[PDB]
Amino acid sequence: GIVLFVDFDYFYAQVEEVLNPSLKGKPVVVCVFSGRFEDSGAVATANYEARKFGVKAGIPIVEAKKILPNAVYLPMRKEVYQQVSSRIMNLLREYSEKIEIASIDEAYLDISDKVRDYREAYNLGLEIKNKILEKEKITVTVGISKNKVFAKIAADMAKPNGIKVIDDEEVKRLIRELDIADVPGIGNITAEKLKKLGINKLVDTLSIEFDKLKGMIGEAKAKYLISLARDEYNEPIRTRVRKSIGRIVTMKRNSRNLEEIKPYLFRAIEESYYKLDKRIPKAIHVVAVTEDLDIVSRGRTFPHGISKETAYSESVKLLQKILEEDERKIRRIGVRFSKFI
DNA sequence: GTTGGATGGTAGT
DNA sequence: TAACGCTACCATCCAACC
Ligand SMILES: Nc1nc2c(ncn2[C@H]2C[C@H](O)[C@@H](COP(=O)(O)OP(=O)(O)OP(=O)(O)O)O2)c(=O)[nH]1
Ligand SMILES: [Ca+2]
Ligand SMILES: [Ca+2]
Ligand SMILES: [Ca+2]
Repeated sequence: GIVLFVDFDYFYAQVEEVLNPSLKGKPVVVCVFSGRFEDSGAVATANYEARKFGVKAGIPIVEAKKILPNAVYLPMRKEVYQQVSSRIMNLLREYSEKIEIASIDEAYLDISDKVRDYREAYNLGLEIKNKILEKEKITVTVGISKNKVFAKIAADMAKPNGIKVIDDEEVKRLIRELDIADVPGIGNITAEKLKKLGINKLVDTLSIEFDKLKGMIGEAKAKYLISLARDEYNEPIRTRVRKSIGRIVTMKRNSRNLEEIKPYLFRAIEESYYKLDKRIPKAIHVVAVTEDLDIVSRGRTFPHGISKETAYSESVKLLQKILEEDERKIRRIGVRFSKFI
């Protein structure tokens, strides 16, 4: 089994540099302006020049501008980046039809039937990197290993503009030596719980009682880590099937007034239903981000598909329930559809 | 006993 | 000082169903 994982470098910012090459070589910050006041919002991503100074995905735009007042600030044009992404995913499908698109900028290819060893895989990785450069002028990072998890780890190690193979001997080394916090799916909360248990490396999961591990981090995470530690993780590459589709928007000002919130909620439903593209959902959830940035939701699953008209009717009832059951003001409001027929 | 929807936690991007 | 946006998968609680 040979898996090749590709992740596009500083993606949104890189696309903007392709579209305007005078930007290349200096700080570029792509921003999600929320409209609440001038420069309210968050950074979607920045190029590596901006990252040197701490400007990166998730920080407030006002904070970025405090640090780098003279950087180029651009509004997120997600439809444009999606056009580029879709073209690159099509390029990748020419190298293998067994492709799992995992995000707007990354995919796993099962290349087992396309190459015979890691030497051939590495050369295919370079061909892929060259193809994407020729066609789209986008640099990417490639990770290659025996499964999805280690191909991802390989790319994480090699970025930006990298290519890295983690062969069988290195997999066994990493099971002993890799900080378990750097394993995909282990965030800060799980990492701290593992630490308390004295689990610092994957190999350490083999000498703790499963019941103790399970009790602390849950059954699914425990089984996942053990499978990796035994070098028996074998999750197949599978075609991505979207399970939910939604939109959430930021309100100009916080509110508990139904008629004030409704316009935003309806905008979210319209954009959401458009996104559905022939999909027919049986479940709807109204999602509210409260004034203190907590996320609350109310939902309903129907025995049949939900028409746009039913989505309008039901969403108001769900927003009403949130208001009735939660005293706090609402800051962001939206909808998510799921359980597609 | 057992499912599985409602709601939220965790992760990552 | 400010905190967008989107999606996946898992856990818990509890009403409905064996
Ligand atoms: N709105 C928004 N978009 C994000 C956020 N994080 C990532 N994205 C978008 C913009 C990124 O360019 C794109 C791909 O995510 P990545 O995690 O792979 O980061 P990126 O490619 O920008 O940097 P890279 O060199 O991988 O580190 O997805 C975020 O917090 N908010
Ligand atoms: Ca990336
Ligand atoms: Ca990525
Ligand atoms: Ca981590």
